[PDB]
Amino acid sequence: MIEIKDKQLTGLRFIDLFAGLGGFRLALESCGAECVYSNEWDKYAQEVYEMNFGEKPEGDITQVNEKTIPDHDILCAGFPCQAFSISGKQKGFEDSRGTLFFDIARIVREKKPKVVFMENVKNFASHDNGNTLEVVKNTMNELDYSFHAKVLNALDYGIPQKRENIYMICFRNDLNIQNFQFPKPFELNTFVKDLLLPDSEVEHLVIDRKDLVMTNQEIEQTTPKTVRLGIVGKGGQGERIYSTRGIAITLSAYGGGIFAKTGGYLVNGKTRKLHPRECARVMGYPDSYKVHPSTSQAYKQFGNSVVINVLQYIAYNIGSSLNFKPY
DNA sequence: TGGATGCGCTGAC
DNA sequence: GTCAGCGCATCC
Ligand SMILES: Nc1ncnc2c1ncn2[C@@H]1O[C@H](CSCC[C@H](N)C(=O)O)[C@@H](O)[C@H]1O
Repeated sequence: MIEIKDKQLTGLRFIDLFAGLGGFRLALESCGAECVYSNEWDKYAQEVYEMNFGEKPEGDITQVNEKTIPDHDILCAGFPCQAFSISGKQKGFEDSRGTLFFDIARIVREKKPKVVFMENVKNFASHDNGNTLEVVKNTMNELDYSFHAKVLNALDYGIPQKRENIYMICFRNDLNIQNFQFPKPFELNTFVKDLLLPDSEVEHLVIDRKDLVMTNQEIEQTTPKTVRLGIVGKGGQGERIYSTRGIAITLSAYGGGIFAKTGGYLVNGKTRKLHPRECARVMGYPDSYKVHPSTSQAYKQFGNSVVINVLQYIAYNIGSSLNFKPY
């Protein structure tokens, strides 16, 4: 994450729904905002959350009475994506994990915050011929909010990862916010090899598979794209090896393959997946963030998370728009 | 809501 | 045809 000198969100209160690692909390707090409520039902996510913020998030949002939720100015929610991701079965709203948005609508309808800041996977924008996004748009609209949605790639915001996600910013209508803008892309100057830990700390991640098939030549020049160098097995998910001179592939929560949830990388002649701390860095998390003691749970959490830097630039722009109140 | 890995199919070229 | 995906079902 980056440093924010102008705390655009000072004095504002927000809630952290589907909290996970608290990515939205880090981003909004760096802008001066105050978290007044968090909700996360996963046991291990709750532990790492408390480990970093000192509070245990409330469980199952579907069982929480929205009237009990504290007053807040900004509602943050990176809701479940398994049902909309290009990597899943795309059952969408028909999935028991695909209807969490209506819980968000329920909370908004009752708490009516100034802003609703949501995030989901790229395919969310195309799912069901665009009907899924349309439904969220109309729901927000009839809830009396404006709807700003756009898919941003983390590689355009200083993070070496081709992670694309849809960001949806909603302003209450009575606020007449007419100058909100998604952050503009800038040149990437950080690559995977810049975030890697020393070899001595990741030796245990070195995999020597005799079915490795290097398909491409290593590149000596850094590039803002993923560069596949080879595969193992059939080259499916978690079976692809990339260059550390390029950018990382999207970190995943339930990913499979020998290089599960991170992808494989060529590092000083050996192939290995990423270390939880490297996943943290690829997601824009500061080294001060405490990862979960279970590497398995940490991989799942970072793969489910958000890119801090991207949320910071957005949060900053949300605050800039809310603070523009000329006579 | 364990940890691990082989997998298959969709989306966007 | 190329290839990447906050995934999936199964195994222990
Ligand atoms: N019914 C429910 N109640 C509360 N939390 C839920 C939930 N269904 C899913 N979740 C939580 O929703 C999260 C979605 S992924 C969001 C991660 C978050 N942005 C962070 O930065 O890491 C998961 O952690 C999941 O456990």
